[PDB]
Amino acid sequence: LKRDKGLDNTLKVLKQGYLYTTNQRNRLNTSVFQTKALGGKPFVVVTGKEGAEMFYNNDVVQREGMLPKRIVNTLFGKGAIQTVDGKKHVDRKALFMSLMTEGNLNYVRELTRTLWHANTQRMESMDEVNIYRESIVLLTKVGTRWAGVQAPPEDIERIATDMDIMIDSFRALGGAFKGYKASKEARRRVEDWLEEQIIETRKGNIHPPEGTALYEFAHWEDYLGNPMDSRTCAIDLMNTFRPLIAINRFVSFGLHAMNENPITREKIKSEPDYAYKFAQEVRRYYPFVPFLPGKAKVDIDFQGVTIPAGVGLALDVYGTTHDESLWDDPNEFRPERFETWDGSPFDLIPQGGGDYWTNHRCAGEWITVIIMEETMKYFAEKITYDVPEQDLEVDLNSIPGYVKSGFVIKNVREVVDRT
Ligand code: HEM
Ligand SMILES: CC/C=C/C/C=C/C/C=C/C/C=C/C/C=C/CCCC(=O)O
Repeated sequence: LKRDKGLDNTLKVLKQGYLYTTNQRNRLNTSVFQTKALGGKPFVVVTGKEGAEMFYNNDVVQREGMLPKRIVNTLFGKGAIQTVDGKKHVDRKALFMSLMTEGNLNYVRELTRTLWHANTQRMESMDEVNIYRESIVLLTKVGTRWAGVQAPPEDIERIATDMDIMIDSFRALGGAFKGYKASKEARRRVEDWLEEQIIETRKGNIHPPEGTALYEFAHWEDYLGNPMDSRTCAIDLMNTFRPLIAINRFVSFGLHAMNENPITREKIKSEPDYAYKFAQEVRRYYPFVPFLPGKAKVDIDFQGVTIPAGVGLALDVYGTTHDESLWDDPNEFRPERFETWDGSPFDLIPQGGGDYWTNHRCAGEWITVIIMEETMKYFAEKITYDVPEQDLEVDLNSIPGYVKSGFVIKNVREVVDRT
């Protein structure tokens, strides 16, 4: 088992970012390697379809307790679905999956569409529009409503900012950092607000619609016959829409892709099924999740080495989505590649891999793709706009992935045939 040197390589991982793991595989000439991080903890980095298949074998890999605690404290919440494994996890995961009906998915589609259409005037009136910011505010509107949570309009900008702080809080991979305290306080504010809504729902003082997250989470009973305690219930209720709001990252990246590859715009407009392919390709190509932590429960034989019991595991998300053998030209943006993708659970893993129901794989992938379809269709078809000189760099050596400027547009004008 080959190794990246030192006693602790955390600073080096942060310096190389999304390119760390691939830099190490190239220079060490291997598909699998160990490194130490987060204070001398050994992690074996696995990649590709075989890496993802093993990482999602529950007989042999633990996820519980493996997330850095500071990231639990800011991004997910204590006792969240991401923190639990086994029967308890499967049971609670089914509640999340139960929201993803045909009707509820068709509703998030309609909400996204209506709100972009309703936002056109505002964007015309602005001197410039930072798409990262504008989209995070619009998606807070979409997400709170889809989840059955009432958010007064005066509070939407605050809530969006709080979510943004939480979403960004994996940047130090669990280390201390300047905004850590502010990040916890943002989370507290959002948990308190949601707990109040769960309490008032259970008390019968408010009446969210049946099939909404707030309704279904407030009333659900676990497999032993118990509802969640109200704080846990608020924490997991946030997990139904904070990551929806995080789609703003992908909205910024999608406008970037359309600007860099103007042929895509035309095809999103003219071509059936293309908005779907474009959305998939934003998720594959652009950086968001670098890797995911786990632990070997037992010795594991893998690609010619033995991973000892008790050692950490890191599934390389960026590496897999950018694997030369899986995608032919992994560093080119080419939506047509999805004409031949066979739907594997183990290659297109930007929001995880494996099985939705028994693994920690994202419950929100359909929603992500639907929002990205409708949002890219809007920007491609419904408005024209200019793109000013600005800093469009996406620095692959810096976690998290952002367009430096946020992606700014100007001179927004609705497309209307008035003849
Ligand atoms: C915006 C981009 C999104 C990204 C990058 C993202 C990424 C991910 C990742 C990496 C995981 C963990 C996979 C694992 O641990 O094996 C995950 C889990 C999760 N995602 Fe997402 N996701 C996004 C959007 C959404 C949306 C829109 C929702 C809900 C509407 C959602 C709900 C969740 C839930 C509930 C889990 C936990 C499932 C579990 O622990 O079993 N995600 N997501
Ligand atoms: C080379 C490695 C050492 C690995 C160390 C382990 C680091 C843990 C990294 C966890 C990063 C998880 C980021 C996931 C972000 C989910 C999308 C955001 C949506 C949401 O708000 O939940």
